[PDB]
Amino acid sequence: PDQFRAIIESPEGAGHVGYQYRRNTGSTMRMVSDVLDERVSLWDFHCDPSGNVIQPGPNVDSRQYLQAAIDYVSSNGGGTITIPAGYTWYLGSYGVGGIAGHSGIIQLRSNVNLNIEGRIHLSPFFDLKPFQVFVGFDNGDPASSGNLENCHIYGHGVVDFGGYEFGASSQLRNGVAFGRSYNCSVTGITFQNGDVTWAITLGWNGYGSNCYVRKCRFINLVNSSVNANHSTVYVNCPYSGVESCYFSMSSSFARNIACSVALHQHDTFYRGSTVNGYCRGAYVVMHAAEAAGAGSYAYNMQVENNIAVIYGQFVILGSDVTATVSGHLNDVIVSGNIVSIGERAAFSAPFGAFIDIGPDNSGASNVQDIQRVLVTGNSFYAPANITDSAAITLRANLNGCTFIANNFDCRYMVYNAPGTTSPVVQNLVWDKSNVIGGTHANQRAGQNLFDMQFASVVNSTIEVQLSCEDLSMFSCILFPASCQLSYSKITVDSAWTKSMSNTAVFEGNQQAGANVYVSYPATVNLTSYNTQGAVPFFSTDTNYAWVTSAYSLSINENLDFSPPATYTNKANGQLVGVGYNEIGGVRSVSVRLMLQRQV
Amino acid sequence: PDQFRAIIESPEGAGHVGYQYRRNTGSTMRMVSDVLDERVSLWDFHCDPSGNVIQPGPNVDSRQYLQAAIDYVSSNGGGTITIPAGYTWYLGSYGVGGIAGHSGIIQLRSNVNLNIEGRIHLSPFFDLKPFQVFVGFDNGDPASSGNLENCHIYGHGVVDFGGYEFGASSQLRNGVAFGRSYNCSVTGITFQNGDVTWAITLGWNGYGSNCYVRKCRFINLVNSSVNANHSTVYVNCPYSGVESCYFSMSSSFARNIACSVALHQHDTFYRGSTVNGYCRGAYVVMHAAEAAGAGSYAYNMQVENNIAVIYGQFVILGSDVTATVSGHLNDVIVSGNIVSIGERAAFSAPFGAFIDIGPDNSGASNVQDIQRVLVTGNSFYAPANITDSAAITLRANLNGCTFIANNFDCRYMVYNAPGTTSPVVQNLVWDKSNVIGGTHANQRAGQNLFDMQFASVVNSTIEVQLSCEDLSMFSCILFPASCQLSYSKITVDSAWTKSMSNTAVFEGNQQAGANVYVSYPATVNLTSYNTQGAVPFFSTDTNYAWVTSAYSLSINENLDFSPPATYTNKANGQLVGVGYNEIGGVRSVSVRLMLQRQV
Amino acid sequence: PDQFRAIIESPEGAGHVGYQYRRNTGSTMRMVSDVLDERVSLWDFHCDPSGNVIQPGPNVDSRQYLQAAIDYVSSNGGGTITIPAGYTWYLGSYGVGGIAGHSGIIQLRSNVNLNIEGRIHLSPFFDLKPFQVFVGFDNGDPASSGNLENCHIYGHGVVDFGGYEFGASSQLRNGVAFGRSYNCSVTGITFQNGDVTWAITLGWNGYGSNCYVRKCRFINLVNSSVNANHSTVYVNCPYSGVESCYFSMSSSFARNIACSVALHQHDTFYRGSTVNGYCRGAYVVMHAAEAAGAGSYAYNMQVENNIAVIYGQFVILGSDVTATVSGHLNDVIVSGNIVSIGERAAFSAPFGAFIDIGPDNSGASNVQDIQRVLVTGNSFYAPANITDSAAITLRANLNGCTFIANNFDCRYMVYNAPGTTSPVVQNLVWDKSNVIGGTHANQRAGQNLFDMQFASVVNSTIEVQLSCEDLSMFSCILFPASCQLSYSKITVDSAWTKSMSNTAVFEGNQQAGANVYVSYPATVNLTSYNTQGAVPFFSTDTNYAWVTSAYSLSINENLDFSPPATYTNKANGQLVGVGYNEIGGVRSVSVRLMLQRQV
Ligand code: NA
Ligand code: NA
Ligand code: NA
Ligand code: NA
Ligand code: NA
Ligand code: NA
Repeated sequence: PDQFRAIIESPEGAGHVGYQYRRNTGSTMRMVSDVLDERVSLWDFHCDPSGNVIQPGPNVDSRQYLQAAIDYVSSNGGGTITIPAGYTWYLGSYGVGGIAGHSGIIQLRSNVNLNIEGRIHLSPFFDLKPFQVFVGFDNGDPASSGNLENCHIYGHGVVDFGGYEFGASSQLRNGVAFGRSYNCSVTGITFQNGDVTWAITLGWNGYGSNCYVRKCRFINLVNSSVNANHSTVYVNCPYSGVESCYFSMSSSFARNIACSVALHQHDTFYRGSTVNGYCRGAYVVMHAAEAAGAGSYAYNMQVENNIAVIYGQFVILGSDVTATVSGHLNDVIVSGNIVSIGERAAFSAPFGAFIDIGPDNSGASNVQDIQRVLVTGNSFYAPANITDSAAITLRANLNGCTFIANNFDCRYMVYNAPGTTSPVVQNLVWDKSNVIGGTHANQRAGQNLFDMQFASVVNSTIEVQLSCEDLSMFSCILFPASCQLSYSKITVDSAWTKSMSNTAVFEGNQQAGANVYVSYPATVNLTSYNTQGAVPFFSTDTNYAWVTSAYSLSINENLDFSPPATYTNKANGQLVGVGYNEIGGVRSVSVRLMLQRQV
Repeated sequence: PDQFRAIIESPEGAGHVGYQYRRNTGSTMRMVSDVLDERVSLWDFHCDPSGNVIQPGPNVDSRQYLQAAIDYVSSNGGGTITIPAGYTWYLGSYGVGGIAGHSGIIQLRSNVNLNIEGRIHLSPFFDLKPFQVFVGFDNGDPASSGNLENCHIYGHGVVDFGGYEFGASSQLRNGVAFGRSYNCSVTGITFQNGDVTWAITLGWNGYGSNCYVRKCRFINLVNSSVNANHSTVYVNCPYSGVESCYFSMSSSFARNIACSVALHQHDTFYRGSTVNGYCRGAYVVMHAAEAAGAGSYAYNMQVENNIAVIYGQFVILGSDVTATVSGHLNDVIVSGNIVSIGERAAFSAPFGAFIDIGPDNSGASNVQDIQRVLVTGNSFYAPANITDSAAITLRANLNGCTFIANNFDCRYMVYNAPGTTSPVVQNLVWDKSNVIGGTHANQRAGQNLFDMQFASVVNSTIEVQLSCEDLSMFSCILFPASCQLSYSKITVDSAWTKSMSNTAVFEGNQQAGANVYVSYPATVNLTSYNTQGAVPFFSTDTNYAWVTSAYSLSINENLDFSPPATYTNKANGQLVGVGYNEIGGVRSVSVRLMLQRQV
Repeated sequence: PDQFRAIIESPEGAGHVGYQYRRNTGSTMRMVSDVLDERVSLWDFHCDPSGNVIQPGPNVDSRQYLQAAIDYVSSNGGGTITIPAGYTWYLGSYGVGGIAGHSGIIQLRSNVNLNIEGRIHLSPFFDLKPFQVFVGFDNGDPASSGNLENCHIYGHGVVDFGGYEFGASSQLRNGVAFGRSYNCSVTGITFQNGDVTWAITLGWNGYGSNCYVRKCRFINLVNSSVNANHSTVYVNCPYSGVESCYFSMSSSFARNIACSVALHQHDTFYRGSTVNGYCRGAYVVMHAAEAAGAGSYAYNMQVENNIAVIYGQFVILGSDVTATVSGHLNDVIVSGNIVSIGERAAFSAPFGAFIDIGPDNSGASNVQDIQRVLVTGNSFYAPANITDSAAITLRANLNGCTFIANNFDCRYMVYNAPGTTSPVVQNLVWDKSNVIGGTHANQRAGQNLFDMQFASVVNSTIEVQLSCEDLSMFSCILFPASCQLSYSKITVDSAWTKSMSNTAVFEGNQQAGANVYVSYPATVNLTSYNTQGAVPFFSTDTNYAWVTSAYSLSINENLDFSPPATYTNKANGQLVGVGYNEIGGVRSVSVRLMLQRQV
């Protein structure tokens, strides 16, 4: 029984000490080691070859120990490994095997969860180098990778990227690359103090399902001019999403390169999150080059109930093609978001927009197939000095987008730069229930509120309603002569428009088209015949051959006569109405009319 | 001290080994067994009568062991039992006592939580039989059952129903029947691989409170033609709800029988979820037969921010009565949802709808009391071939429903089949801010976009606004002669309507009613008197005794004369206006007019 | 080796029993005590000075033991202390040191989380006294307090305030005072059975960040007439919020004093929650006295997707000033909420409102700077008897608020009491897409639906659209003569208005202003000249010098003549139009017209 003492102090000691839960006679007779075996931590693998525990710290590379933990638990069919609180665990080398191709540090495995309670930091070994901290691929070539299933990272802990800048723009950096990922998630974790490309990526070219980021924080993850691009969470598998997250950047470079979320496959969502200091809110794009796993269509895309202060564009819609695949984007909803462009000089960052219809990465504007988008019940505000702010910058072909019950307070409502791209536009619908704010009133000299710089516009509705005066603007809406316009409805409500010289402008007289339905205010000079009694008044100009009716928006300050209340036209392009001369005499008046065509 | 060795290897050994937390002198001097007693797992009860641990597996019935665990922890005032990861735990027999009446396997108890990390599977013993895996009732008769309080099921684990079909349609199958359930929840769990009636039910005929399903997954839970009906989560207690869940079906039968969520009591919600492959999204119904615990009214019902691909109806509203109780439904909000009918043949599944006002289970349409419903900021799409798709199928009495700022792209906006039910309709409001999509343009031969096949319509608003042409439709809106119409506003905007032969149709000339307020386009033939100068034009037809004013929607291609810009009527039903003959002569013209009555 | 037995039974025994995880030869050789040291509970500190464990209960004050636990774990860099299930832990004395100034019981520390699984109760020592159960300040003076970081309270447990009433109204009571709090949260916990001021407060006069309350329950937390005021969660730091919570009160006093949530700093939110029995839903206010930590502006404020039954006001907007600081409120969104005033007598609780623009605490109405607010896609209902119910009670200066696509069913749409405050109103926008319900129809004798009792109104839009008749109302909208009105648009749709004697009323003839744009129905008497043929009709009254056009809303029951379809005016204030006498004769008619000015 020296033997006994010896057994007890050995590593098998706890397997010799009996235990029965709460002294319950119906409970299993076990050994202490069995109960301790119900949980597992990094401390169970963070040892030297003699089995002595090693303390973590800035001069200890914890990577091989965490790997051994994950490998072992994997072997038993899964479990959760805790990364203990009250310690910082440094990683100091790359991983080996399948994740080496991805610059991987740690390889994730199916059914093995990590509960990160303490902090994981990157050591300076990784300064100026690429890295992907957690990698769910098992092969250098992702196309020959197996899947990562049922892997969850959660807890109150922290992944800190050590503040190192990128060494070259062509490098990639990631926190969690889940890979071909099914039922994987990240919950509760703070990712901070980096220059990276993404914090988390979900899926790989459409392969994956049911991947989620929830209640995480992403802080200061861009810090250098070297960083080519950033999207904090990249969602590349369907039935996946980001909710209730917090995203914050403080670097100037983030204002030009960083986006909070990229949704790239069907049935994906971005909800309930707060963003500050980023260039962009979310990309919603079907890339043909990423369509292998879930088809060529991004549909059922939701961006809802977010709060953002950004410097560029809130939501960016896109689709593109490759030699063998064509991407399509449809069935999108953007709702309940409250968004503002932060304080900045005009033109000092990418052009401010709530919605951008962007060209593809090669700058092409004639590849897109975006339709059935609903933008509703959102608020948007840009400070008065930011010339480059729009409800929508429509810079590439659009096959449909519907706006209802939004409140836009920025420089333009609809915009595209002239002499850039000439988008083909179908089914753009701007309902009268969109409220146009007044922050930019008096700033619009030389500018058109809806600046329709497109190749063509068809099956579209623009119902302009102002809610305060802005007599600085050139017009409420303007179509250049190069824009064709057909089968559309364009109206300008008269409220706050009485002193405007131009309300709607059709530089190619496009409002005359057979299936164009318009109404807008204009000032018209009329002259009557001399006849006492019922008497016609006629416009002095002959520009009104397209008008179906017109009615007065002016009071009559005369006693001895009245001009017609309503007008029709004549073949020569004059307006004509019947007024009344109590006393005879040729009359001459200037009257503000509502001009109507087919409405 | 042989005695000592003996004690140590006994089940009481760990109660003899001292422990003090982190060697802290101010900490409690305890024994190892005390610390191990702070947690509990199934392994502590999964033993034979000699106390030897039994390994789970396909030929071990784990049921009695889990029951013993729950019973014991219950006895101590609660706790959380872990079901360990890396194992599959099979259930192989029914439970006994109070849950036998409910085909129960395991009986839940108050304050005893289950942390399901591994997998629970059903053994073939249950093939072709009913079952309810977890049951919170303590009595065969639910009316004499006590309550289940503070019971939470959570973790990353799985409940797998083993793929067995129902044996007969009259059978029921459930995952979690919480019973008369207060402060109970299911979080994180995957329910899969079944033919069941429900995965989870919350409450019992209104008794319960604060029950929630969050972040769960429900996959492939209908698989046979035998299954009579399915609702994945049935919410039958108030102050309860489903959020951020995922629901997926792949069976053809699911497309005809399955609904994701049923909300059956007040202050219930269904939010932030994704649905694919189901017939229906949510039932929102006050059943009089289920009104004992929380009253006869379902109010404060929320369906928001969901994503769905379904084959039948997205939200189904209802209420019914019994001999002693009348159910009422009011104060409902349906918002922010993006929903589509999946690819399918017309008529191949239940009639496609965003909203359905359904008859009761016996098919009665004259019992319902549904009002104060708001449907707003939703998107809906059905593929062009699906004739059987509507924004709303109004098949039973309706006391109110309001639509604002939605985007509906399907075959019908408002529909009910003729010669079926004749609903009595009050307070149906279709605001002008609803955008009508164009996917079904050219498919509407013989059909009315708003097909008002009701007994009567009162206090209703239908403001039709098209956003593209569809000249295939018979009319935009049609009331048959059997539909009474009063104290209502019906308008058709002229945009895209110029070539339509019929815009609004009142087969019983209902637009003449004293408190009917209408406007719509029509083509009218007029003839003038020969008089030079101001001259009247009169309609050749006498169908316009109800018109209060009309105005031109046509240009005047003549020089020598103009027709009136505006018209009123005369007792004989002619229109009359004053135009102008520059030169005398009887004129005859066909003009497109906006007809107005009291607007 | 008596020595060995002795060591083993000592507190260091477990540090002598070897363990190696799952017998894995590559795992660390540790001792049992090392694995037990990975977790910590209250039981590790709940002992007498001899180290004997003390059982909790009503006659044990657990406070010093919990404090020792938190202090010790703090010393190691953090961790999570469990408060065990199956026990109730009573607190019975105040804490000492820095939290004594705040009436603190327990002092929270950074990185130390509490997992509350059992119940924490207050002992009667605290009856009639102030208390703040958990306090994150480390100093009596909060301005000299350090921060509380990374502190999370979570679990399925309960904080029960023991039902004690306040002893005096000047006392404060709190559950969790996080203090200057950064990355702190409360999840899953039930707070119940009290008379307190707040359950949880986040931040201190703007200092803090990333504080959240989620999935908590707050039940019956006001119970006496002594309680001065209550806000269940007070959010006083930015980037912070409340989601998916449940709030319930049953006391009469709660209906007059209690609010569920107070949002007091920028980038804060209140979402997805259910409220019942409270006076108020949420305060959204920038208090100048609380602007030290995060600036003078509350912006990015979100209240969305809540469900509420309240007795007073749902959302209350405010801002105020101090001698050195001016508070501002802007960029607010209120969306998707479904709210009702519970059953109560008129005037029996604070005035019912969806939105209230409230004066400051000293009652001043001329300090506020509230603008860029969007209220959209909400539902509101008050029972027909509650005279004191409004969509918005506008009781203090307003610099902007926009309403779109809401459904309001209550007594008033816009209200302020006369002869109280005279608010200055700018940029109030009431879009036509707001649906006005009919519950209060026939109850509005002597009342104006939009009762514009303000000093002035500018840059505002009120588009009234009824959806049923209410001939009991005095008018749809009324401006008293003391209200100036300019640069505004005020319209009343004619639907359901044909029998109204007054539609819009301008008691000071304000609709004549140069930049006022109006339209509304009126009945007008006209008389014609005797001339056969085209013939003028003139109004008998001369009140129409402001009218720019008018058109008929009446049918013509005559054969021998027709009145004009449209009218203009003359300098003397008569209307004039040209009709037609088939046969000559002076005509005299009463016609319902739409009067238009500049629209
Ligand atoms: Na759309
Ligand atoms: Na062109
Ligand atoms: Na309604
Ligand atoms: Na009928
Ligand atoms: Na606004
Ligand atoms: Na005044």
